[PDB]
Amino acid sequence: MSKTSGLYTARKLRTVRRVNRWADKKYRKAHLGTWLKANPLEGACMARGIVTQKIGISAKQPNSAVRKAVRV
Amino acid sequence: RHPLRPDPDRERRALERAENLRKAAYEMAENQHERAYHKQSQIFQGRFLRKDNARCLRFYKSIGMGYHTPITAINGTYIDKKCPFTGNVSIRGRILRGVVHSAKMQRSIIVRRDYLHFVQKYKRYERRHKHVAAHLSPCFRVKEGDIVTIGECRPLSKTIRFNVIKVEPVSEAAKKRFSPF
Ligand SMILES: [K+]
Ligand SMILES: [K+]
Ligand SMILES: [K+]
Ligand SMILES: [K+]
Ligand SMILES: [K+]
Ligand SMILES: [K+]
Ligand SMILES: [K+]
Ligand SMILES: [K+]
Ligand SMILES: [K+]
Ligand SMILES: [K+]
Ligand SMILES: [K+]
Ligand SMILES: [K+]
Repeated sequence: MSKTSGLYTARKLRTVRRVNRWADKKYRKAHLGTWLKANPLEGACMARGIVTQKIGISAKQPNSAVRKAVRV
Repeated sequence: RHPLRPDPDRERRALERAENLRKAAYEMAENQHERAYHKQSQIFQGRFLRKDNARCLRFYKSIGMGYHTPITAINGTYIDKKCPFTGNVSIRGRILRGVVHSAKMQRSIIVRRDYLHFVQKYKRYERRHKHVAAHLSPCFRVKEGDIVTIGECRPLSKTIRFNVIKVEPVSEAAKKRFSPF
């Protein structure tokens, strides 16, 4: 039946779901813990810092512009 | 106790179990490998010198709950302070049944209890088991697979809180099944 049935298979049905849950990129990003470590804001809405420089950044292929930004 | 003692005429002869217990007691005195002399606390040890027979030489009791004393305990020669029939403990609390998982310890066995656990999300069950340590009096002998009934007592060691009070034999070389009961 491509999935196990039977009145005494709750343990298997739970193990399969626990294992295959990690295959989703959304769940893995939000639950693994590496993104929390690598996040510059450390899981916060906002953060304060001091400006170290002023810069201009080229746009991508179909557009043409110089966007204005700051290294913080 | 309304009725009083019907009449067999071999009773006093059949109390030769007195000399039986007496010579067992005198054999315990000769096994000089032991360090302590083992005896029941309910029994004087001056009753053995006497000859008029007028006083009992072994102590036993009933445990209640419709569980009768085995004759192997009444006519045995062993000493066990943890035996529920001839020792110094009592049965109260929960009474359970299980199967003998292991009988490798000294007057102690492991019992395997089986049960089901319902998981509602999946609408199904899983089979679960636990192990319980119990004390084994010499008045029973068991092997792996036999059904036993055990009853709760006071703490007796780091892991034991139960005592074997009934045995249902199971033949060797039979298919082992879940067998919850
Ligand atoms: K499929
Ligand atoms: K499927
Ligand atoms: K499957
Ligand atoms: K089934
Ligand atoms: K799956
Ligand atoms: K005893
Ligand atoms: K059950
Ligand atoms: K359960
Ligand atoms: K199961
Ligand atoms: K102990
Ligand atoms: K112990
Ligand atoms: K099974």
